[PDB]
Amino acid sequence: RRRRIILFPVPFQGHINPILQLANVLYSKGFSITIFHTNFNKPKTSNYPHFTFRFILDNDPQDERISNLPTHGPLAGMRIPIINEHGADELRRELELLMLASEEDEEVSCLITDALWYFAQSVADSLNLRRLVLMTSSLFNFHAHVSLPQFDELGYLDPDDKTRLEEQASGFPMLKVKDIKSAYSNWQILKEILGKMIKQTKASSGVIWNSFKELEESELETVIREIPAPSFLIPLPKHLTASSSSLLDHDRTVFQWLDQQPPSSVLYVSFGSTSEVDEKDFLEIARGLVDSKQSFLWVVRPGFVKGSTWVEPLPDGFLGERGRIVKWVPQQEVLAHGAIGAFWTHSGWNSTLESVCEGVPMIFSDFGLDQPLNARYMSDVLKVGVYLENGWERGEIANAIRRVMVDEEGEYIRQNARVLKQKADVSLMKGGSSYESLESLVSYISSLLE
Ligand SMILES: C=C1C[C@@]23CC[C@H]4[C@@](C)(CCC[C@@]4(C)C(=O)O[C@@H]4O[C@H](CO)[C@@H](O)[C@H](O)[C@H]4O)[C@@H]2CC[C@]1(O[C@@H]1O[C@H](CO)[C@@H](O)[C@H](O)[C@H]1O)C3
Ligand SMILES: O=c1ccn([C@@H]2O[C@H](COP(=O)(O)OP(=O)(O)O)[C@@H](O)[C@H]2O)c(=O)[nH]1
Repeated sequence: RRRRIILFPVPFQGHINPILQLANVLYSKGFSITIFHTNFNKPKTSNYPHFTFRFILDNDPQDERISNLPTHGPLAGMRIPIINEHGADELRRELELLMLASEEDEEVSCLITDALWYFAQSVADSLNLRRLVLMTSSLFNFHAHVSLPQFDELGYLDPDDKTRLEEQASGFPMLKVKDIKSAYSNWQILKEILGKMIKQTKASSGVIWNSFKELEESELETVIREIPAPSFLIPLPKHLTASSSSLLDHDRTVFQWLDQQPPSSVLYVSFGSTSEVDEKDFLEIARGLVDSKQSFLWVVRPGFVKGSTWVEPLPDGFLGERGRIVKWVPQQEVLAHGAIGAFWTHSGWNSTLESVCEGVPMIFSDFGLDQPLNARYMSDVLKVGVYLENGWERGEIANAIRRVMVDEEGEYIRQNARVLKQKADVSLMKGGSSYESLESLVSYISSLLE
């Protein structure tokens, strides 16, 4: 292969997944692939015999700054600003080492990083290496991020202010103030990071968005205005599932059980790869699921319940005939199964986009960051689900599950989800927005060294 691309993901499930999907898409277009990855949260490299992995940044002896960080929960993500602040030298060494060891007939076309590795732009510039960015969150979120200075001066980022929570955001009517407070809160660390992420995204040679035009058409002018480099909208879950990059073992016994269910009769429930709840809320969710009277498959990741290894507070047999709890599944493959009628999601972008691409309507909860914005956009703009925007109460949970899955009143939501899937499929056909994005990305990358 004449042209190599180096990809560098952020080492969490929701960032590794789209990077490795992208890597596969690019591999199928004729590029050779090297993945730079931390030892921390590494995927199974034996699932990717066609990729070269190079492990960087936390090899032994480990950096004192990284070493003692926990491997789960809130503070595991501190690896991100820490690597941004201290990783440049190593990244440069690793890139050079690879460029120096390459064959005569092989060139490195570009580096593709997660947008959150904003430090990588200066490193790539210092080597005369083009950097492209993969955004793993939505165009709508980007629009909100660039609007932060307006939100700041309007008073929305003061958490002591608890007025106007249910009002539309001034100059940004698609959101309510409470959505902005949940997304950004007071967090200075987030403000700093988003600021740098945005600045170095604008300075990059191109931006790949895990999305499609017909999903976020209202947000496209903002991106074209804010980012001078080309943007490419490719909905990665339509090209392939992220099964190979799973960091946990799959419970595939779920498929035998799904095969015993009537069509569209199962609620799939999963709150993603990093979320956690109090014991009280875990129990309220379980009761809502039971009260709904619908069959459900609930992925509860070990560590999801604060206080318990897995699901010890749950009484033995509490889920009845109708419910099953597992640790981890191949989520997109589950969402593609005929038994699934709805998806109760935490509104992480990969999960939301996967559900959209499989035509599965949603119930939304959120745990902050981009999640409330994704929930709001999907529930109010696209209208492909119901947003549980006021906590966990069994009655509310039960009503929402029933509305999406069974009520005649929710038929429009189910239909909206079916049609949105079809638009995703059409976008991949010749002349479609996604097809043209991918063709242009390949031509653009191939032109970078010329
Ligand atoms: C560099 C490129 C990336 C690029 C990717 C598609 C993308 C967009 C047009 C930006 C907006 C979103 C989106 C998704 C878009 O609306 O896509 C359009 O969606 C329509 C359906 O709604 C389709 O009918 C159109 O055909 C489609 O363009 C973007 C910028 C400029 C662009 O040019 C290309 O540069 C290439 C060289 O790298 C060159 O080979 C092509 O001739 C040239 O078109 C194209
Ligand atoms: O049982 C599960 C639960 C989640 N996922 C995958 O984990 C990723 C979660 O990413 P998301 O952006 O939805 O949320 P995060 O985990 O980053 O909060 C998605 O690709 C899911 O398909 C999975 O494979 N199996």
